[PDB]
Amino acid sequence: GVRTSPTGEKVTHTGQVYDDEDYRRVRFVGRQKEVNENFAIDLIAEQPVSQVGSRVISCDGGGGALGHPRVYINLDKETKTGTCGYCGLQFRQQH
Amino acid sequence: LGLREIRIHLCQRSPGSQGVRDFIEKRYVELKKANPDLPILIRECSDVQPKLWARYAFGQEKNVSLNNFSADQVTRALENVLSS
Amino acid sequence: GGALFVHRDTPKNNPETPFDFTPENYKRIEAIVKNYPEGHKAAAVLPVLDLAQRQNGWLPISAMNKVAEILQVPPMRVYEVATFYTMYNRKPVGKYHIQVCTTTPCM
Amino acid sequence: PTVKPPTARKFIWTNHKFNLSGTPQQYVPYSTTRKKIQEWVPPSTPY
Amino acid sequence: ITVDEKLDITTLTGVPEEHIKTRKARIFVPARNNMQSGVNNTKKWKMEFDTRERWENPLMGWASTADPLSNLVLTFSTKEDAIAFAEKNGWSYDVEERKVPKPKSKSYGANFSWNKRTRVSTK
Amino acid sequence: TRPTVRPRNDVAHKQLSAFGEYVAEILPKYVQQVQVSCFSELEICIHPDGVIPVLTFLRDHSNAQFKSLADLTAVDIPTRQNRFEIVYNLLSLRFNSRIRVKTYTDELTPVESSVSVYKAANWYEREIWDMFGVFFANHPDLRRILTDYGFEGHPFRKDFPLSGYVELRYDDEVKRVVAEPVELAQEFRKFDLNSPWEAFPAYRQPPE
Amino acid sequence: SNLIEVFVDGQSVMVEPGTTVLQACEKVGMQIPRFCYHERLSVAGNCRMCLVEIEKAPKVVAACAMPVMKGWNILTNSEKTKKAREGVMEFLLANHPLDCPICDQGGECDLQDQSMMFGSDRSRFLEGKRAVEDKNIGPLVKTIMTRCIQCTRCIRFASEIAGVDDLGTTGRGNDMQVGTYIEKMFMSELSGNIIDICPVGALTSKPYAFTARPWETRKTESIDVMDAVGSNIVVSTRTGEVMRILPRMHEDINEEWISDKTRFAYDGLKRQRLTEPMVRNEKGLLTHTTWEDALSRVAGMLQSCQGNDVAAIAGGLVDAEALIALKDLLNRVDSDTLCTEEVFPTAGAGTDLRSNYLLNTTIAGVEEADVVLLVGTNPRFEAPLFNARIRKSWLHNDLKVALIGSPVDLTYRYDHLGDSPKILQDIASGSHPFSQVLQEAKKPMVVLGSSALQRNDGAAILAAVSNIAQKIRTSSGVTGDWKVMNILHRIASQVAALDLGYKPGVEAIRKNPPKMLFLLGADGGCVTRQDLPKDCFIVYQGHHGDVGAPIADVILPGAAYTEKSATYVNTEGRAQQTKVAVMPPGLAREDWKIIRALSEIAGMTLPYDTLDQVRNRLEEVSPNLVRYDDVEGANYFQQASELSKLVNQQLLADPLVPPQLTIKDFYMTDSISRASQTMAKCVKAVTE
Amino acid sequence: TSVKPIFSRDMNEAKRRVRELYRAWYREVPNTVHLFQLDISVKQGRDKVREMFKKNAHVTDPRVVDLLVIKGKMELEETINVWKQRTHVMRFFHETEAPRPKDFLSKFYVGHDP
Amino acid sequence: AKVSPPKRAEMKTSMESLIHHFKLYTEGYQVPPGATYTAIEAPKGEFGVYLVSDGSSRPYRCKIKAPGFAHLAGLDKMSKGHMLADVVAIIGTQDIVFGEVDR
Amino acid sequence: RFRGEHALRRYPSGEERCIACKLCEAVCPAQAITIEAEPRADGSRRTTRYDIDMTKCIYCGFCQEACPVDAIVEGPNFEFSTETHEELLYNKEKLLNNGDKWEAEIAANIQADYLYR
Ligand code: SF4
Ligand code: SF4
Ligand code: SF4
Ligand code: SF4
Ligand code: FES
Ligand SMILES: [Zn+2]
Repeated sequence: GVRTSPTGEKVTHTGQVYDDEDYRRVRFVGRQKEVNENFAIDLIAEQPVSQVGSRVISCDGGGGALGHPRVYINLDKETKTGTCGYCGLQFRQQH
Repeated sequence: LGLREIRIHLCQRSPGSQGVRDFIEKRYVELKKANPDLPILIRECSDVQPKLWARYAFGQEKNVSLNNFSADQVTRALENVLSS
Repeated sequence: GGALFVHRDTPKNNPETPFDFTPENYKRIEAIVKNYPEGHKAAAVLPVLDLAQRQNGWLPISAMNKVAEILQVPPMRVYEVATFYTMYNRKPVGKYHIQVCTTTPCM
Repeated sequence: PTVKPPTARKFIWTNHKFNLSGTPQQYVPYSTTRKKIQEWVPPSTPY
Repeated sequence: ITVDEKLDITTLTGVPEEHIKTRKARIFVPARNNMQSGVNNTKKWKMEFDTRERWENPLMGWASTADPLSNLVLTFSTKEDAIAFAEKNGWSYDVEERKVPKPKSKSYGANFSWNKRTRVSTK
Repeated sequence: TRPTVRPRNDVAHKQLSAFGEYVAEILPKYVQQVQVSCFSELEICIHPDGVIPVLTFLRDHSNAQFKSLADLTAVDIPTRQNRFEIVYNLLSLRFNSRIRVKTYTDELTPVESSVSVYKAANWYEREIWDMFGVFFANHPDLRRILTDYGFEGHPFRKDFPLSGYVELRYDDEVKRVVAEPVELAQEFRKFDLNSPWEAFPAYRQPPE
Repeated sequence: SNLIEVFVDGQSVMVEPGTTVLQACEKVGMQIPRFCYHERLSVAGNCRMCLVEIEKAPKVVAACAMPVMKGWNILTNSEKTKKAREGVMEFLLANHPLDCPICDQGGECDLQDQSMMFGSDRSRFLEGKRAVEDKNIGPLVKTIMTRCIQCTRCIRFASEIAGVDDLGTTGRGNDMQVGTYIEKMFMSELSGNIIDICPVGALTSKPYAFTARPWETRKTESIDVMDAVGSNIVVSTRTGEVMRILPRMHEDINEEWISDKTRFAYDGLKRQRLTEPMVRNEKGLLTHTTWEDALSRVAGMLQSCQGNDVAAIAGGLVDAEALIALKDLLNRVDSDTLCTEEVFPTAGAGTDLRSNYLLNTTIAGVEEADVVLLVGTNPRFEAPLFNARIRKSWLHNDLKVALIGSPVDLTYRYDHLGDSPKILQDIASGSHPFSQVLQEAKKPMVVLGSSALQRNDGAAILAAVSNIAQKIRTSSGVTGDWKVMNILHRIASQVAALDLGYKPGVEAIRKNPPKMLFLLGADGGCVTRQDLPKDCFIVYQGHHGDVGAPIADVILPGAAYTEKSATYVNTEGRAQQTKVAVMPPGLAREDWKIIRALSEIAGMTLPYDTLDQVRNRLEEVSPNLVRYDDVEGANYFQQASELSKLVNQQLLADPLVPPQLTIKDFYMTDSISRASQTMAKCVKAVTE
Repeated sequence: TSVKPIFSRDMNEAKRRVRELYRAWYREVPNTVHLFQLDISVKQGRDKVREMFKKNAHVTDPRVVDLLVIKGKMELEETINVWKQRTHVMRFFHETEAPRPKDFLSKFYVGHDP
Repeated sequence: AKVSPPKRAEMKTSMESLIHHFKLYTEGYQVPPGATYTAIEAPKGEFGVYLVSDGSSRPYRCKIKAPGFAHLAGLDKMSKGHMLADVVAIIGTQDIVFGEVDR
Repeated sequence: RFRGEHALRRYPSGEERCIACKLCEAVCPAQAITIEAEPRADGSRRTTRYDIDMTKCIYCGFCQEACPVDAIVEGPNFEFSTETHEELLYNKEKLLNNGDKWEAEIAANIQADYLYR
């Protein structure tokens, strides 16, 4: 159920939508314009905010040897959610 | 008349350079006091053949060589171009 | 670092928070500054800021900026000195500050 | 697969449809990103 | 051998098409990428060419050209070899002069000096 | 240095040094520089004359044989007063050794007919002509190997870009394959992979 | 004689008494791996990667700050050294994040380079890896401080060169954060340059962001606009776009530094750009059309129109070439009313005699200057780089700087002589304030900014300043061959422009209303359809015109500087040529070729088709403009002095002000900047 | 300046050999154009031959001249035989090269700095 | 670690392994300058590459040696004495691949 | 370890595992890849246009080794025979949808062989 152009094109998770003037749109006549129906960003806000009672924590991003490499993120500032640079799934220190 | 502008080119060190430099030193200031509007102009090193230019009348121009001429010869030359 | 008692920043709450020296205390600060050769006068940042923590149990950032003003030095040096040394507490404490040596033959 | 099951993730296709070559359903490649230089426009008000 | 001593400038017509007339060639010593500090990229003269237009391919948008000579680079030891290969190989050139760091005097003690205006705050 | 490193032998080093030195003693005319790679492969530099005499020697003399020519090649180096290094690489059958013979030429100066020693040089020389353009005096034949008949420009030399100056295609106009100035769909993206810092301190040259 | 023999690997080299170790090894080709040391920044012992062994000496010495006595033998590859380097590299890599995939400098950062080419191949120390709270600073500088190696570069730069003094370190041991303690925004001219100095990915470019990657991009030599310093930049291009622009080392100008506005203007390079020629249809709207159709329309009106009633005025950013082209086109018609946007007073023959016409003492001389006063201007903003070298001199070799005409904020704490041209006039008189220092000065300098000269007092102020240079230079002021009087500029094109004979000021147009007007990148509102009477038929030729394009009767989308390979002139007279980065968007032909085509359709043809012939006649105007990155000193200052003393113009009472004040006027000025959303973002970030 | 000249010491014998070569071509133009069944008139083909000679006419160094002659006798040595199909012999002619505007305001009108 | 990439377990979790990974892919290991000729026994006979390395990441000039490029040049003499129907077998007998010969 | 077609992968709770770090493009021996990465709304970085020419692609496996996070992996499935030279060029989008079509497949392979790499 992606946001749909006035033409009927389905814009993408980086909006590529062609303009009514552009001739190139004709290449979609009779054949489907393919886009992944499941956006990425929409699954980031899907995730809960993990909380740790420690000060500084790790993310393997899904377990050892499969995932992104280790990085320790600093949760010191609690007025924002410290985010992993690979996954994007937030962390906080509980109160 | 007709002269729109007059151009000169010298160099820093060479015989023609010293000659027409002397010309500019003594003669120039009064030459410009004579005619305010004609935009005579001066530039820097052209290694040899310092010469000069004069532009006027729908782009028409004339090209004379100043190579190692006396400040006298330069004087009567520019007075020739200006006079016309 | 990962292991720390408290971080070092000013997040909030004391931009303008009032701090003023006492006139006799200005006399004192003048006496201190007289102990350094002229052309420097920045050497007094540490003793004067000491004094600030002395009359006010803990120094707000307005005290740091204020000392920087008194000595006409760039404040970042004042913050720097305030953080680098142990004596200065940048957060309020009680009237009595208890300190024990846990390291070595005391340990 | 039944004795050792798949991980059953949520975003995987539940169809796995055929082979799209030919037919009105077919993959057509095309440019991504967004325009380039954002051409200027004149004002609609004369003078 | 009958060496047959001969004097003329060497030119070559046994090489590619009319690009020789139009394009000017560039000689330089590439200045260090500033966002790194180190000189080993430098020390070797290079030759690259006047660039030419590139467009967005309507199917994809990769850049594309007719500029067969676009991507060449030729490393030379000394400028005399650059002008030599340019002359000999037949197409016009333009030279840029080499530049170097200017010798400096840094005395650590000058950080702390008594009356001199230079003094390092924070060090 | 024991693990992970190739163990190097000084036996072959001393031997090959002795042999190259020997060649230098016996052929003062043509010999210029005789060096030994620290991985022990003897390499001899030769003025672009004695190729025929030097190789006639290295095929005979009974204290060296080199009955087999390994490979003939060349390297296009600008920056040099002579662009090319004609590299003769020989195989000693009797002694278990290989030595290299380097000679040079510019574009116009030919190298003369190495065929008369080694038959194997027959095609290597032609391939060099077509792909480089070093002319070979009184070769029994000269033709094109590895390139099109109507093709031109001696591709391997760095003056010649990666792609050509032409392409092929077909169109119902002329009912024949034609040529058009090269046009790429993709630019051939260029990369600068050369990092600073001189990873290797030994090979450095004196700055001036 | 004041030279010292010191061995390197047994190879002697003669060096100066007190050059450092690292320099002594530079001389023979050794580059000792390093971090905190930098050519423009004072020495510190922080990085510790510079360690090198000297034989006979038990301890390893740091090559950065160690002076060289006689007879040191410096062994670079001695085992002890290599072990030291492996050690230091290991301790650095101890606490570092793994950001190389996400990190922006991955193709560059010196930890990777020196890590491979020096340090050990395998790490140790499992439990560890401290982290640091990241700190937002500016809109320009994206900041991740976890990657910081705490090498003190950014500090020393901000302090000494930038002069802001707002960066420092707070902490001990593992925990030391480098940056503002109060979370204040740090923004200044030259501030952006800090992202080049940070050796690791700790600091990086916010707008350049994640877009590109070093090995993929094709570097291209180029020059700068928007500043009369003739700054010297290298555009980083990727597959037909401009990713970012890097300062490169030039010794007389920029050093390695660059202005900020330049650095971040590339975003404004492409926003509103004009890709099509446009013609106003009788309906009352401006639409586009075939290129040669518009050329035929303008060609027509120019055919039927002649006499002084036709005009052209250029300004802002234009090459020398197209200035020649238009010059010989309208000269090829009838007469020249041709002008520029600035008013440069011509009474005492300012147009010629380039001695008074530009800044004749190149910046390599300001480091040899002693006493420099300053008439009204804001060098902090106008020509920022120039201010940078001012602070460099003032820093190292002592100076006394006097400012005249307005209190402003400069980093280096100038003397303020007050505000009045009467003060200047009274400096020409023997009145007490200052003016004895000048008599006592060895090599002085006086700089007149063109902006404060734009006032109707221009010839008067210039006259008084020339009087200053007279009373100095005549008797005890001249120390030999040397120059004093000079002027610096804002808009980059004007110097070559007036070198070509253009009459500065818009005055001529206001005197003689044209029936045709040509515009090359002129957004100055001094000329309006309001001024030009009735039916104007004015032609705007430029790139992404915001101003005057709404007034434009005809559009000729001339190319910008990164596209055309053009010629520019810094305020000192160094001719510098730009080179092509990416060919222009849409149609957008080069300027002088547009004027050329216009000529060939006109009943008069310019005598050339090609850039080489172009630059040939360019030499036939002035010879200097074909000599590149080479400045040559002029002469004949005195003659211009007596030409100045000839006319009397009273000095108005209005106290001057630099048109730029504080930081808010630094960005959106210069009319390419008004494109970039970046400059808008930093502006409204400062206004908060 | 030393040299090892190839087949000729001076430009004289060079001019001689190129005269020879042009004789050969002017011999074998009809036999080829009839041989691969080209559509060109012999006159036209010959004119393109002499054109291709005239293109290089400005050369001086007889080393270069002699080398070019080697090129010529080489290509002619391929056309005298069948080794080259109808394709390339036509490829000397340019039918499918679109006409390139050589006049300025047409070039400017399109090519944007060719 | 600087010649060949580390395995992923060491790649992750360890810094220097990561760096040498990243650079060893982007730039690739640098090879000191030198000229080598190596020869092995390949099923078509002696095969070899002559490497020429500027001190750099990339190679510079490397000409392989195709045994077929030699053996093929021998058909002139070898086939001189037998009619074409066995010139078939003359070509096919010496192991040859026209993908290797050309290069 | 077999090498099929070029599926992109994502984390559990799919993040578009690709970081944009350009490596897979940098080691491509056919040079055929394209990556242009604009930081998106969240501030994290992904790719705008990630492309492949399966024509040019030699099916090395290098882009499978170089990816630090194992974003791109050579698929098990060889499913091909397109009717046009157009259809063999892949957008980031087609590679995603290829990744969604089978993962637990690729998850089984990677989970099997990651001990070897
Ligand atoms: S700062 Fe350097 S070593 Fe650290 S992640 Fe960035 S590129 Fe890698
Ligand atoms: S922020 Fe960068 S320049 Fe400053 S100390 Fe850290 S690593 Fe050095
Ligand atoms: S397998 Fe294909 S995409 Fe991957 S590196 Fe090789 S050619 Fe490039
Ligand atoms: S190597 Fe992996 S994370 Fe990096 S750009 Fe390629 S697919 Fe994306
Ligand atoms: S340069 Fe000597 S410590 Fe960094
Ligand atoms: Zn994560």
